[PDB]
Amino acid sequence: DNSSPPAVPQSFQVAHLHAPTGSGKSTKVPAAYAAQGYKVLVLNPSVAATLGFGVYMSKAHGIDPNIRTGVRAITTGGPITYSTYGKFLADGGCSGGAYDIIICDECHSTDSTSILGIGTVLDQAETAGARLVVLATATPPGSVTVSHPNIEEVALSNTGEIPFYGKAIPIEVIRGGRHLIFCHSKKKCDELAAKLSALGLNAVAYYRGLDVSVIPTSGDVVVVATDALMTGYTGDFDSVIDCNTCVTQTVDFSLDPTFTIDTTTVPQDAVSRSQRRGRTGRGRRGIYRFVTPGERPSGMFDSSVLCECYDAGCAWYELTPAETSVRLRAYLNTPGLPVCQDHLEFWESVFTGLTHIDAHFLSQTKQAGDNFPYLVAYQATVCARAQAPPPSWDQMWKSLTRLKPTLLGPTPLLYRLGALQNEVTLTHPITKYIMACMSADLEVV
Ligand SMILES: Cn1cc(CC(=O)O)c2ccccc21
Ligand SMILES: [Cl-]
Ligand code: NA
Repeated sequence: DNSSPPAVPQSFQVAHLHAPTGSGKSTKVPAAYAAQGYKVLVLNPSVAATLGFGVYMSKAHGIDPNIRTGVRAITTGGPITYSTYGKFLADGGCSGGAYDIIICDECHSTDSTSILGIGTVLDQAETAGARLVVLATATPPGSVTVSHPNIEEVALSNTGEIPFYGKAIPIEVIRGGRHLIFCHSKKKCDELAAKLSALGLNAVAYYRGLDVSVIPTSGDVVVVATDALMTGYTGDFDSVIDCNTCVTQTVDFSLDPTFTIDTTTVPQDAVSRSQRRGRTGRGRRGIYRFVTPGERPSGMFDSSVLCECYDAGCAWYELTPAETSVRLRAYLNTPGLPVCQDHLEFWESVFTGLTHIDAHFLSQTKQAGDNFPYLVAYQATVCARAQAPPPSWDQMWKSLTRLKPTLLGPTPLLYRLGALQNEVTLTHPITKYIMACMSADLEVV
């Protein structure tokens, strides 16, 4: 069992800590390490969680930790430091020998910043003079949704008036009471909520960019929502009905001309299933209805996230693709972490050829906070240098707006990051370069 905090070893060691959120793993455990005289770094994917550790440690233990985020760093000179993974990377990683112990919290996290952060720690900690790296999570990879004592789970059949993701919902099952239906998209939420209204039911849609008050506090209601609800709203429900699908970023080696990165419908994993289910069964018995028995277990992520790491290396952290590969290699080689196809050589080769980006476009896409700032600005750079329009006039291609009256002809398409709305040419040298990266890799070709 990995349920107890590791003892500090005499020389270097990587260990796992599996413990629930709030249980002490991010707070009590580093406090106890510091009471022993060690300097402790705690990394977390969230700015909010990171600040919150500081508030807990101060008020509960009279410990004022250092707190480091992209906005600002607060330094007390104390032995414990909380940082986001992003700020840690921006600070140069293990500029040791600063810390004796590094706790990678929520180490199941599969956002690109966490992955690159954790790989950085694993590649650098020992050389930086650390004695211990703790990979801590409340949700170890390979986790599956487990039975809940207060929630009755009932599969959907094909019997029912309301068509729902290949199955049916009987109306009797949502007439009277308060029910929550998860749909994968805002459009499905609008379609279903309209349909239910027409059937005489009290239904209302909820998603990103609507007020929480549009959900009534009392009364029979059927709420039709996306995962936006969970951040979100607080009340619980008589039942949850889950479409068991979600929208996520995926790469497709679509060869038109190269690859496509976009949001795609995919099977839901154990974490999503557990979270959606958990909106019923609070304080009384709940009901969970599902389209499909799950799941993907947790802890698998898409090759597009590896791409995103190389992107971030080049955009934010002044890392060459070769440097990024070293860090990601340490991550992939460490057992017990999230897993993904080994596309390191491929993605490295691609970014290696993306030379002479325009600095001003890159600062614009960075400041704008859109995904893949490096690839978006590189496409924009290619567009401007060819006096050609962007793939579309989506907000993505914002930096080219001032130049719009002088951009014309087909887009020299490098790859696809969203919908295509202009004529394309595939003659650009970089396009050819990226196609060759694909052909030169047996895992991708
Ligand atoms: C991409 N990215 C995320 C973070 C996390 C944070 O906001 O602390 C970050 C920090 C500094 C530089 C870049 C960063
Ligand atoms: Cl904790
Ligand atoms: Na109504």
